[PDB]
Amino acid sequence: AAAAGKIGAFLRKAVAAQSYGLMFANGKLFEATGDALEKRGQYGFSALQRLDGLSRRNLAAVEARLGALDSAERGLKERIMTGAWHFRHQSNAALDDGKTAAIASNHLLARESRSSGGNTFAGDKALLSNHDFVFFGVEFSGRGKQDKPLNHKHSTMDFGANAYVVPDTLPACRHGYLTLTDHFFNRVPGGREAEHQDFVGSFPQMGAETGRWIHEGKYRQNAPIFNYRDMKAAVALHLIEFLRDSKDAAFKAYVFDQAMQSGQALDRVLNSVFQAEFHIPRLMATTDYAKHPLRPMLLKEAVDSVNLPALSGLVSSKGDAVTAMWHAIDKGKDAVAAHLLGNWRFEAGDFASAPPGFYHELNYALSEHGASVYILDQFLSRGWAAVNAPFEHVNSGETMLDNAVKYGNREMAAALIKHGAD
Amino acid sequence: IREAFRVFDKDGNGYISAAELRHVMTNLGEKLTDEEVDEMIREADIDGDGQVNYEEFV
Amino acid sequence: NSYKMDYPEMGLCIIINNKNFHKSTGMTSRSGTDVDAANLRETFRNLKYEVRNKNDLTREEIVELMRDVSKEDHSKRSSFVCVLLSHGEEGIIFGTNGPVDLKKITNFFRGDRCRSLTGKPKLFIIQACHKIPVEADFLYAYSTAPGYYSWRNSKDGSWFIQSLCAMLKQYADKLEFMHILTRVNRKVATEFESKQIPCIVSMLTKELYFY
Amino acid sequence: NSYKMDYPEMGLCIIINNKDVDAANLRETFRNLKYEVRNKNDLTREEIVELMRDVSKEDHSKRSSFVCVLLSHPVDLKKITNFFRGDRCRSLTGKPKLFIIQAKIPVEADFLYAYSTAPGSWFIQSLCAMLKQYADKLEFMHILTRVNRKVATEQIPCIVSMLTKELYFY
Ligand SMILES: NC(=O)c1cccnc1
Repeated sequence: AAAAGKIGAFLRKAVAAQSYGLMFANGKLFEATGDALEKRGQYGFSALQRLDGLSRRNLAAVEARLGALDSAERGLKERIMTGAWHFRHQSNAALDDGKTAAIASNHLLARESRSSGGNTFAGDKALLSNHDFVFFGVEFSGRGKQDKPLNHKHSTMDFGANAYVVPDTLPACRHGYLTLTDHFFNRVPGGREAEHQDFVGSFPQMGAETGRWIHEGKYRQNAPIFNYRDMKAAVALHLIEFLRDSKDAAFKAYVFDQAMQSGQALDRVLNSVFQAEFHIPRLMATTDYAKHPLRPMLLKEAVDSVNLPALSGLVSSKGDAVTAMWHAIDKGKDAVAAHLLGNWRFEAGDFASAPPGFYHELNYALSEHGASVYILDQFLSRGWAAVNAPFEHVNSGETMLDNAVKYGNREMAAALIKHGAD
Repeated sequence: IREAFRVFDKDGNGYISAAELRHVMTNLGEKLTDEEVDEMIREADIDGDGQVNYEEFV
Repeated sequence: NSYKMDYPEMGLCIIINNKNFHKSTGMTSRSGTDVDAANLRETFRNLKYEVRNKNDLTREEIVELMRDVSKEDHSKRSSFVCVLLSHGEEGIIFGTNGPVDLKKITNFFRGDRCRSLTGKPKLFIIQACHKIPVEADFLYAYSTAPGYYSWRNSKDGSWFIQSLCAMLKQYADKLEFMHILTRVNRKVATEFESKQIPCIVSMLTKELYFY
Repeated sequence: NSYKMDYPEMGLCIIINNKDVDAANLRETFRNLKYEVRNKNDLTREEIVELMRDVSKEDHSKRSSFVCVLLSHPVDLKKITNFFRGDRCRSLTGKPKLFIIQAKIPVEADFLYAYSTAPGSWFIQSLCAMLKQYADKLEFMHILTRVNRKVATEQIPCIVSMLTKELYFY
């Protein structure tokens, strides 16, 4: 009997519970608000019941506070609610794998299985503790994946240069909550710092009101979270709330000119009024997706987010190999260094000056706080750096062993005193 | 609730219950991805995946 | 009445940076201060100065570094500039390991404890993101703010000590320091709108011209 | 680059003597600058705070600046600055708030202090003479630096300037 669904759909819940356990156990905001759970290592379905209740209350509150609507502002709740949604990812790494996309979260990418990459500004680990979620930007166009997305940037930052568009129909989106703004930066961008300035410049009065208007102001730094069932109604129910506080020609003549064309007249409206996000649990495994090249890569992004297939094409000559190696030195990317050394033969002549854009000499770059032991040892073995030579510009007088002792790297201090005299 | 108990007909009688068979059955029969099933089995923790012991889970 | 800064060489410059704080304090780290240090390096080296970077020092290192420059012979140079990039509160500056009082940094430059700089401009530029002492030609430019927004990218450090470099790039050959500082304080709180503003304590008895 | 002083009036001028010839000199050396001098005497240090609260609520939309001289000798300056944050005083926002004081600082967008030493008074007499000689040539910061030179030659007065543009008196 093909009853493997009864275990797959249960283990998916089991996995998602452990990822809502972190967010509902840690986090300043949920403890302050009263929506926090305990630390128990292995959580249960309570981490799903709490999300369901939170979504129910966060939708019912705005529904009750909002008026009973009318014949005009209830059809919008069917043009929007019964639509087609697709999620964008935009990351610079190498994720296609030919015919299988697998995107993991920070808490899985760093759970003793350390694959190089990462993009997070300090602050997320304490306030929310949602660093176990594969974030996704939402697209309301509704058309097929194989057409290049009309959006290119999130709230302000263009994360990657390689769109990974997926359809809503995946079974992994069942337990993915949605929030109308960035969960930490709960701030709708103003009418001037928004993408597609042509549409927003067409409607002048809209920009004055689509600015920084926060949500769930009972504690300032909240943002409502809606589960899969309650994520499509709450977008229209908040569009209505914004519209019945607006006096503009867009309040009629475009928001009801989008009815017969739900593409660039619905997406350009919703992604300008809001900046939504989708938060899938630990991993997103799929066989159907769309890898759309939006923008050509850069050496900084190819080295930061380690992507050998892209790096081997970006690097064309030794004049770029030296730059790639300098990028790898000041980040600790051992794999990139190994690739470059295996595909190039260097010489100590070109490592005697920092290329324009770098702020440290070689002996200080190899010995700073974030430097890697593998690259240091390899450079010492090739003899491209003197183990006993003092710094001239920064910290003059000191030596590499002094840096290794200051910061406490025992594996580096031993490698220095062993490979030299000091 | 009893369905969660009794779908595990291919039982190891309160034991690991053939973790390799669990790895390979989800691969062949419902068309998942290995990067997802190896995560599910990792979330199944250690050997001794009792059909009733594992799902004292509510 | 100008200052007559035309000595053989134009003073000394000291830049101190703290970016990777020691874990014994609790502060995680400071993001993107190396670009600030390099910008100050280039800007002040453009003014015929002798900059000396010192990255990630401790209290006992900072105090001894300041003391061993106090006993130098600044007789042939017309001024002295000291810049302190670190973390701290209203009137305390933090090393990697702990806090050192700003009062005990300028003690070695009080004039009664050093004769090399008698009535000489001892500029201080603190960017610690106010119980200040008083003596002779001391000028403190103090600021405490990470910025207004755009955290993402730490685009060129912080507003204060990039606007300072911007004004010293062009204005520093026709205006005097009090005017440059006012224009810096104007660019800040202007490209800062939707909140903290720098303060300028100045005990100078003359007009500071960098040419 | 320069604060506008072409408004109907060139601000107020309030002199307080919390305890003689120095304030008397201040009278004319600020009246000749086309000011509205409001002299005072010894007070208890709560009614003075209420008075600055009163002058905080006034149509300063026609004034060009604001001056507050404090010839003192047990009260908090924060309880005086609190009424002048500019957020409530909408008619003074973007305009100078001079606080010449003779006996910790509150940081705010557009203030300026003139702390001095208690030992007429040399500071006040030097300020009046300097403002009489050079008022139409130099801006205020240079005036105060020359005052510093005079005081230190014949403790040094501090200058806590949070100004955003230049001052001038013509
Ligand atoms: N994974 C991302 O870079 C991303 C995209 C959109 C929103 N949040 C994160």
